[PDB]
Amino acid sequence: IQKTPQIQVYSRHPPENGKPNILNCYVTQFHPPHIEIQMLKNGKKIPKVEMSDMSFSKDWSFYILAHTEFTPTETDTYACRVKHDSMAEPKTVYWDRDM
Amino acid sequence: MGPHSLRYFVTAVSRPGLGEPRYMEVGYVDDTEFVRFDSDAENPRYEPRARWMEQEGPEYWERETQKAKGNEQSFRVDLRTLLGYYNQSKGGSHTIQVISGCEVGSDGRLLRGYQQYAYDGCDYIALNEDLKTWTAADMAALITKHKWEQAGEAERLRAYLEGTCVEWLRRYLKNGNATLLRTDSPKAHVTHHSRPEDKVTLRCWALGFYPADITLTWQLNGEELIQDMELVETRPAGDGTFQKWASVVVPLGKEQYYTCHVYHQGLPEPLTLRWEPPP
Amino acid sequence: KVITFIDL
Repeated sequence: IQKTPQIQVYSRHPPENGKPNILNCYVTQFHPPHIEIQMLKNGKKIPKVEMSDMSFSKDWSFYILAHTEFTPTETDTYACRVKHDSMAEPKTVYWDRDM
Repeated sequence: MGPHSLRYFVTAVSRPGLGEPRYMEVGYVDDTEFVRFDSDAENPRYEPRARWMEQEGPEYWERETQKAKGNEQSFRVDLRTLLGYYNQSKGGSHTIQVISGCEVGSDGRLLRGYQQYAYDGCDYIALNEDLKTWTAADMAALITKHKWEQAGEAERLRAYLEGTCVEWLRRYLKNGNATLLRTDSPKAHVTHHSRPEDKVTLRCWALGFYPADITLTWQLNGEELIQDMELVETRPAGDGTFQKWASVVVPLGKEQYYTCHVYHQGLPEPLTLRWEPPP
Repeated sequence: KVITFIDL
């Protein structure tokens, strides 16, 4: 039985244009543990992306937090793309400043 | 300071063609990670995940490491055995997970013991509440069950639970006590959103809190709007604290008829807020 | 302290 990843994309701090922050990609509720997470800036992959240690919850599903450093701007688009066995194609989630 | 718990979350995942199985042991005190063994490192050792564990000396770590390496071997055997039970190929990757531990009361006495296994995301076998019988989830699990009943595994577990688990939790709780009682109250605020229509979205935010447990509600003159509210799963800020929000869609001009309530253990009293257009 | 696991 496989479980489809749930994803949230958001900043550590309240977004301010031109002020350094941290962008997070929180991936939960998936199984198996193998997963591929990429963070994109204007459609292009971001290279330095730290990954936290992996953990699992009471329902056996795994969860992990991916994060990268960034300086939000008015027009830059950000997203998180997840590749996982439970899904036909990779799931891309866009960052919403108000979410 | 009432009920407490000490649990180990174990993971063994086969990686045919890429190397040896990945093995991890992660311990929790009151749902707080305190120790971790990860076999995918240098010369794998048990490590402190909370500064208050650093008080335990060299002996402790060496003995916990050795046990972890032995556990790793046992799980490697388990992965092989389950291919046989389920007639599965040697080329596929599979996962075994365990949750093992205990929960005590304020008096230090055992309230409940856990020893539950899972294969590929599904329950496999679990030690019942009585600490004497096992619940098998499928036919493969029945094999282990007969085997474990015969060996008296239940008795070995009850012994670990009532003694070691329980006794070590007490130790852990008196070195981690102050730390585990840590409280970071939320800072809340309301944001206002609109896309040119006759509706607005009010979003209530709770930032910087710890622990994770929290409740956000939107009220329409005393009535909780659970059915029409949108809300995210509490998430980690990445700095140790958590975040969460709850939004509601209200008619343009009626913002002042809605109130957001924030309930968290670190608050003297629940927070009450409304949309507040800036100076 | 974690328990020592046996075989399935």
